[PDB]
Amino acid sequence: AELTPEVLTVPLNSEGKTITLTEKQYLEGKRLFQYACASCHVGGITKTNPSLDLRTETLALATPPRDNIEGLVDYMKNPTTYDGEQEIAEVHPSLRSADIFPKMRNLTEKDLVAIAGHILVEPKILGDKWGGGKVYY
Amino acid sequence: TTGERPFSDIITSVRYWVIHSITIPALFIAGWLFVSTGLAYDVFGTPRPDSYYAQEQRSIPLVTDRFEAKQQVETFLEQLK
Amino acid sequence: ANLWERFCNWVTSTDNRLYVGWFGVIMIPTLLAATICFVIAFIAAPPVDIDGIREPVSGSLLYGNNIITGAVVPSSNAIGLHFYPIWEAASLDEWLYNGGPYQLIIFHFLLGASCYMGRQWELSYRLGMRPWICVAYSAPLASAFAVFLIYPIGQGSFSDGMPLGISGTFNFMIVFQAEHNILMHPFHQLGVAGVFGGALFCAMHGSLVTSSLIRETTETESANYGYKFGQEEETYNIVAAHGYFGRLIFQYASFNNSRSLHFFLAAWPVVGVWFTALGISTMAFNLNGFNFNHSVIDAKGNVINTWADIINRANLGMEVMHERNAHNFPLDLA
Amino acid sequence: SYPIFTVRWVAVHTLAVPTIFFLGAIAAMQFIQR
Amino acid sequence: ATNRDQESSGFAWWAGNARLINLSGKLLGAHVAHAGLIVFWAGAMTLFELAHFIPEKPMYEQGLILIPHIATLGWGVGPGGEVVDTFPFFVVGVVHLISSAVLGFGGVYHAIRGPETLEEYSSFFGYDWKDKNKMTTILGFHLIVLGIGALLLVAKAMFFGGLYDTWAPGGGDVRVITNPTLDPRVIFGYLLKSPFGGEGWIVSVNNLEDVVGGHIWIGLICIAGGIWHILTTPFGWARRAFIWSGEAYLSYSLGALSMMGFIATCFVWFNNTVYPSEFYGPTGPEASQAQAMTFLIRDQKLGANVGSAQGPTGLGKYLMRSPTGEIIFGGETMRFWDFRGPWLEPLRGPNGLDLNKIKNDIQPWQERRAAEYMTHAPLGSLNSVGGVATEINSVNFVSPRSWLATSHFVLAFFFLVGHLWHAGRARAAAAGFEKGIDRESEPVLSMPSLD
Amino acid sequence: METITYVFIFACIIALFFFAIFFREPPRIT
Amino acid sequence: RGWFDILDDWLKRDRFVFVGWSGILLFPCAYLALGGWLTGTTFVTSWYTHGLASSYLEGCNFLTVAVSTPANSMGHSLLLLWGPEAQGDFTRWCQLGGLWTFIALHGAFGLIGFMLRQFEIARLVGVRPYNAIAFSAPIAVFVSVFLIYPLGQSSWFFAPSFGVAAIFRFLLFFQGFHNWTLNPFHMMGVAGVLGGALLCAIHGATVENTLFQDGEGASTFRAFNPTQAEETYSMVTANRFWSQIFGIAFSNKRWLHFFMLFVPVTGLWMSAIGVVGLALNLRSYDFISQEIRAAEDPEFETFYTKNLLLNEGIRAWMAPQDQPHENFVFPEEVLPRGNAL
Ligand code: CLA
Ligand code: CLA
Ligand code: CLA
Ligand code: CLA
Ligand code: CLA
Ligand SMILES: CCCCCCCCCCCCCCCC(=O)OC[C@H](COP(=O)(O)OC[C@@H](O)CO)OC(=O)CCCCCCCCCCCCCCC
Ligand SMILES: CC1=C(/C=C/C(C)=C/C=C/C(C)=C/C=C/C=C(C)/C=C/C=C(C)/C=C/C2=C(C)CCCC2(C)C)C(C)(C)CCC1
Ligand SMILES: CC1=C(/C=C/C(C)=C/C=C/C(C)=C/C=C/C=C(C)/C=C/C=C(C)/C=C/C2=C(C)CCCC2(C)C)C(C)(C)CCC1
Ligand SMILES: CC1=C(/C=C/C(C)=C/C=C/C(C)=C/C=C/C=C(C)/C=C/C=C(C)/C=C/C2=C(C)CCCC2(C)C)C(C)(C)CCC1
Ligand code: OEX
Ligand SMILES: [Cl-]
Ligand SMILES: [Cl-]
Ligand SMILES: [Fe+2]
Repeated sequence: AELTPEVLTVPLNSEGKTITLTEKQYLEGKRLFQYACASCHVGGITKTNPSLDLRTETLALATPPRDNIEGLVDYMKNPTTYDGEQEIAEVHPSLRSADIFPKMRNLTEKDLVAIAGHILVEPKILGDKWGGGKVYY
Repeated sequence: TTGERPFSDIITSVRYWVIHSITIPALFIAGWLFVSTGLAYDVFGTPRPDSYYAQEQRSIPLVTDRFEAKQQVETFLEQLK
Repeated sequence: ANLWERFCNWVTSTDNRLYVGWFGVIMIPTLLAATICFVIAFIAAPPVDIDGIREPVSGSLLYGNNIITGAVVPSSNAIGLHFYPIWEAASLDEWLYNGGPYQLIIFHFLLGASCYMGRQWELSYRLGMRPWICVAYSAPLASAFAVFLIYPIGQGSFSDGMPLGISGTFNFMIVFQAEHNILMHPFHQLGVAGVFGGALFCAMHGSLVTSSLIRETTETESANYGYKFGQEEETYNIVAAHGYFGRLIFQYASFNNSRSLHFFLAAWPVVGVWFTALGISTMAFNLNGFNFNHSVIDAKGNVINTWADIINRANLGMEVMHERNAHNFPLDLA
Repeated sequence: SYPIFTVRWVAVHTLAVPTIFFLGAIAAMQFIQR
Repeated sequence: ATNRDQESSGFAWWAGNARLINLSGKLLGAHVAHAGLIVFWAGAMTLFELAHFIPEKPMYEQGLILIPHIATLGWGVGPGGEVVDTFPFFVVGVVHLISSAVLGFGGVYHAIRGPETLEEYSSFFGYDWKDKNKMTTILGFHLIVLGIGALLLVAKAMFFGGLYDTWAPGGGDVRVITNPTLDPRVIFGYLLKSPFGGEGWIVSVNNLEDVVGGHIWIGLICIAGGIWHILTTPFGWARRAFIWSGEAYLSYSLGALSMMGFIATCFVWFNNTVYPSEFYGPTGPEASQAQAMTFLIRDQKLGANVGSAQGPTGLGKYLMRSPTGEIIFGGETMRFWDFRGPWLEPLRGPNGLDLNKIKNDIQPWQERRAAEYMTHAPLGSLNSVGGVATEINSVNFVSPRSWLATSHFVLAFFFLVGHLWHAGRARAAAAGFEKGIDRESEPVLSMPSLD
Repeated sequence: METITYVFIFACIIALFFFAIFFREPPRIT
Repeated sequence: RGWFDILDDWLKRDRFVFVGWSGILLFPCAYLALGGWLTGTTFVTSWYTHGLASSYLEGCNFLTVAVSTPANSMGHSLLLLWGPEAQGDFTRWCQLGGLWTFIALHGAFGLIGFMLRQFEIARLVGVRPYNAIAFSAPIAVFVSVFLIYPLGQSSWFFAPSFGVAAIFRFLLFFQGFHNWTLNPFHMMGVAGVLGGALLCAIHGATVENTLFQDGEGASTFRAFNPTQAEETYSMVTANRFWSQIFGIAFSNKRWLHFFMLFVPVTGLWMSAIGVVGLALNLRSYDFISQEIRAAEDPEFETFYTKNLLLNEGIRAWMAPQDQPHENFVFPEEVLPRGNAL
């Protein structure tokens, strides 16, 4: 098995468009995910709230849809609850609250796409291990 | 005291290092090339990093028969196409 | 001589059957108190709520235990590191419910064993001996300090200390594996190398001296009578034993110096136990063993399991089952 | 003088020759990427 | 070659430093050179920590131990412990490193080129181990240097910027201490506290006023004690009690440094005042109390009445009572109810945690500090993998509290073995039978039988 | 009978400690 | 004097490395078991037998490399190279686990040759063969664990795999499935090993601290001559020291050094007998009187009942991956788990 372009193909938005990431984009997204997210989102779960995971089936059912590159980048700029009612930027890392989350300061638009790409590519590789927890270790 | 030449006489003599200045590094190169050429894989059947699974497969190619074991392994290795 | 002189002469007297000394002045009352309490608690102590969740664990013999299952249950988890003597409880029925006897035992025991170590130097000083025998005894003593005091300190509760029982000891070993992966710690590996090598070197030194005992007895009497207590002549031939063991491997891997040989007999097992005591002590602050989980990955990104990931499956089994009712939150942090 | 080839000579080279061969092979494995 | 082989000295090469017991000139070059190695590492490690320093990441995520020691002293940090100027860290690293070459020069000189024995050169610097009057003078001189250093910390806190106070109102900040605690009932009250849970001996100090006021007392006592031993000779009861030899004096310091080694290990593992969590990470009890706090906030947002929620064992799922009655967090963290932290005290009332303050006074910054410390618990592997022992490889983190506590405990134990080794031999060497038993004068052979 | 047996066997070991120490065969420099 | 007596003179020559008649069986067998483990732990995999990487080539370190056991489908086959399974192919022989039987069998004959070497050298020197007799305990352990145990089980698959992390798996397997800690034979083995390390430390430290002064240097190691006829340490003083500290003490040199021979050898022999019982799943797993009480009383709890809950958790979590031939599929709802965790 290899990391083929058909594996590195992810939905761009909720209208059907796609974008094929490069291998360096995935490795960059993996490094940055460990830099800013892996403390709470190791393996695809959420230590501070195991009720919400990073599985694509969960991101597609959130409001607004988060199962694409556009939805993930918007979440990293203005994060909301699962139903989009409240804005939780004050207690979740984002560019809007980079003052209190210093690890979100030196992030660029290109970086957020790489982090968004890794969240959408990893479940296609690990299967149930991504977002499964200790049960699938 | 058994008659052999003491070790400190050998490893400190010039002629020992005249011989072992190339015999030690050449064997180091031989083992190096045994892996860099890829021969180490083909001799022992060790799977390559891209030869553990098929592209869309996630199941281990476990041998389930004693006498037909040589047949299943070749059948598993053929499916990597 | 006055009162104090003749009392000091008797305490430090070398003619006593069991030497007392000043270190023994503290060792005798402390070890007797911990021993009397342990025997009474091992037989008739009521169940103790060790994990502080109002779920007592029966430990004594009169409450349905045998020699293998009986134990003196540690103090409650609600007590933590708080000093819990008898006079701090409202009644003995409360003192027995929250694991009172455990603290009384392990405190008087660690005090007496420390005085036991200093007592080993004291007799060696009055007899004109070299005093480093107690240094070797510091290895089993530091091991007791690690599982009784140092680990509870690092975890914040005496309920996590090793219980005082046979089956209780096994529980302490399994929980330590899931929470620290002690088997993958190089210090416990050094400790195993100390006890495995010690048993090897004990059998090796014993089988070589006995294999070279000079003939002094016949065939109808034990060979032990060939040695008389206090004789000047050595009872075996070290050169003959060196001649054999020097050929089993090669000449220079064998010792010809009895002093250097017996120093190796004392160094290897003690240095090994010194590290495994530091292993439990360092892992008391959660510096655990090697973690190679999900370390081998194929070209695509799949996890290629190893024997390290299989050990993680066994640890997860011990992890999710230990103290099944004492956890309300997803992470077990202590 | 001393002999050059002995049983001890054979015993050493039965271990010394493959050890450096393996050290060269294992050293090359440190640069293999996936 | 004076006393440099086994025949002329009596010591093999593995005990070759013992050939310096009666060589004052060479021995001085050994202590000055070793002191150079100490300052060399203090300067080189700081420059190594500065070159690898990322300001936007917390110090405990980067494996720093020396920069947090400098950041605690109020140099280079601002409100909340955020780094605002990394140049003071550079100055401390350079000046310590530069000073190592000066100590190294004198160490190499006094050890191979200078006089082998200072008894010839100067009567002021030459000494004898059995000279009870001269030994106390060197003890008093170094006592005064220690008392000055203890007052140098006080001057930094009172006249030169102050210290970093994690308990400062409105958040942690650099603050100058103006009123140090001089009351001996409070200062010496720490020494008489129990070392067990709920008390903690001197580790439980939780304000800089008790810290600075203590270093004033320590500075004055060392000065008064230093002048004492310089002018006085040991009394008779002390002469008949101690062994007066060079090896015995080293054994005393080994037992003293081993005792101090255990104290620092518990200091960094429990105290968050002189080791602020903003620099060293949350303590063991700190992160455990944060998990119960984090999910108490989570479930209460979902509408859970945490004050009436009953856990599976009958105890409260979120809150319970301490053995003395104080309202504390529930679960396994009942052992950690003695924890005190600046991010948790606002919720604490006279009877413990206040349920009214829990329902309505929880702030977002208290929620962020609770989730950050929970996911940065001092748990990790030897190869620096953060999490529990079953966590998968992802996070590169081991708390500096775990690096400092485990290291100084291994050092504290081996230095206790050094005490038992050198103090036992000092007794045997002064008595005259450290080399073995006299075959013609065996002491046991002159004793009656045990039975 | 279980508790009585364990305590009986245990008491015999303690009594054996007493006779093995105070009533041992005295070692003599022969 | 014929060819047999000529060859006997050359085998028993006094050289740097003694050969002997036992060397014809020892040296080649011991060399192949060592080289077989080194070759396997560097190049040979375990992906088709266990689904694991087990060599430096695949990415493992010194702690995780192993020569894994053959697959469970192979049974108790000898897995010879020319046999019906490998069919003379060397690569397929490695992929099926032929190295494990290659190491276990050649290593078994090596331990036979080493003990024969102990007998042969002791006879030529003129000493008693007690080191050979004492070496029967290591042989008894290797035979009962690497041979007798799997031959009583289903196949070679459940035998120890020649690896560091693989042996640690073997320890945790016997805990959850056999409850090997509760077996009294392993207890007698633990007392023999820990008691052996006790005798080893307490004897060497006693000798070094009861030495006579035969020299004037501080380093007392040069005050000994191998040809001397006097004891180097005071047996009398050491006897009085341990009698006053501990109560009892050795008074005979010959009984003391045989005592050091009996304790570690007896321990390993007893632990070997218990492992033989584990080959037939004859475990000391349960106390019946404990289970009858706990089944009728939900308030009766001991450390015994708490360790079984850990054993039931060990089996459920590792079996799917540790026994892939069984094809275990355990949903999330059947896994035994405590609260929260
Ligand atoms: C903290 C480390 C330390 C220090 C400071 C010393 C110091 C000393 N040792 Mg010891 N030693 C040590 C560790 C140390 N030792 C250890 C670990 C061992 C065990 C192996 C020994 C074993 C040992 C033995 C066996 C002996 C000593 C002796 C000595 C003394 C004389 C050395 C001498 O003449 O060498 C001469 C060596 C040289 C001239 C070679 C050059 C050495 C120089 C100093 C190197 C400098 C390098 C440096 C980078 C240059 C800096 C330049 C500057 C401008 C910055 C000296 C006081 C001797 C003694 O007691 O004398 C009576 C002796 O016999 N040592
Ligand atoms: C007080 C001592 C101390 C402490 C607490 C730390 C702590 C730390 N250092 Mg530092 N370090 C120290 C001393 C110390 N160091 C010294 C003396 C040096 C000079 C060589 C260094 C050089 C150094 C570098 C260059 C780096 C660190 C880094 C680190 C971090 C990771 C450490 C790691 O991965 O260890 C891994 C664990 C081990 C290697 C295990 C060591 C076990 C020892 C050897 C056992 C020794 C036993 C005993 C003492 C020997 C005697 C036995 C005898 C009595 C029988 C951590 C914050 C890294 C970092 O985070 O940088 C930002 C980094 O890059 N350290
Ligand atoms: C532990 C410290 C220590 C001690 C006790 C000595 C002691 C001695 N040295 Mg040495 N020396 C040291 C460190 C030390 N030195 C260092 C670090 C260096 C490198 C710079 C030297 C370089 C050196 C040389 C080159 C020579 C000596 C000589 C001497 C002798 C006479 C010194 C004299 O007349 O000073 C009298 C006093 C003064 C000259 C005034 C000094 C005032 C100081 C410098 C002001 C600062 C004081 C303050 C406390 C410093 C704080 C330092 C900080 C780390 C705390 C004497 C035996 C000489 C000797 O042995 O002759 C044969 C000699 O030739 N020393
Ligand atoms: C660096 C530290 C240091 C050292 C090593 C010494 C060394 C010495 N001092 Mg000095 N001293 C010092 C600092 C030091 N001094 C300071 C700073 C002061 C000022 C207060 C003094 C004041 C002082 C006086 C007034 C006297 C000494 C004396 C002595 C000598 C005998 C000490 C003795 O027998 O103690 C043995 C100690 C005891 C017998 C006390 C029993 C132990 C008690 C119970 C303390 C509790 C220990 C406990 C475990 C600690 C827990 C913490 C808490 C409970 C306190 C010796 C040369 C005496 C002497 O002969 O000098 C002329 C003497 O009379 N010292
Ligand atoms: C001390 C020497 C020694 C010993 C005891 C063994 C023992 C063993 N080896 Mg090993 N081996 C050795 C040296 C040795 N080896 C050397 C030096 C090499 C490298 C060349 C090997 C390479 C090797 C491989 C590659 C393999 C073994 C295997 C084996 C096992 C099966 C052997 C067998 O069935 O032979 C059967 C043959 C005999 C016992 C010979 C009997 C001879 C008598 C006199 C009969 C003579 C017949 C007569 C001449 C007529 C000929 C036939 C005719 C009718 C056509 C066994 C444990 C196998 C194994 O363990 O698989 C897991 C395996 O695959 N060996
Ligand atoms: C291996 C563990 C070593 C522990 C050391 C403990 C013993 C030390 C006690 C002191 C005694 C005196 C000092 C001796 C210490 C000593 O003298 O060491 C040095 C030793 C002596 O060498 P020589 O005598 O050649 O040295 C020249 C001397 O004559 C100069 O004086 O060197 C060797 O023996 C090197 C071994 C090479 C071996 C290579 C392999 C050879 C094949 C071996 C195959 C064996 C398998 C056997 C089958 C089972
Ligand atoms: C005696 C003896 C010994 C010892 C020795 C020693 C211990 C010494 C020391 C020494 C030392 C301890 C030294 C040090 C040095 C240092 C130096 C020399 C430094 C320099 C520095 C510099 C030059 C820097 C630069 C810089 C700057 C300024 C800035 C930043 C950047 C840089 C870093 C570049 C021994 C063991 C061998 C043995 C014999 C005898
Ligand atoms: C700074 C500070 C502070 C303070 C502190 C203090 C003030 C201290 C003091 C200290 C001290 C106050 C100490 C003391 C100590 C003592 C000791 C440690 C002693 C010892 C002793 C000995 C060792 C003895 C011994 C012996 C005996 C017993 C018998 C006879 C013999 C002899 C003599 C040997 C505080 C915490 C507030 C806060 C923070 C900061
Ligand atoms: C199997 C087989 C065989 C055999 C082969 C062989 C015999 C081989 C050998 C091989 C070898 C013979 C190899 C070797 C290798 C070795 C190595 C690879 C080593 C390494 C080492 C090291 C690495 C070291 C390290 C260390 C230590 C240990 C301690 C401390 C220090 C150090 C760190 C340095 C044959 C062909 C017959 C047949 C078929 C099959
Ligand atoms: O207590 Mn006894 O064991 Ca130390 O982790 Mn947490 O807490 Mn409980 O769980 Mn796991
Ligand atoms: Cl449990
Ligand atoms: Cl919990
Ligand atoms: Fe001996």
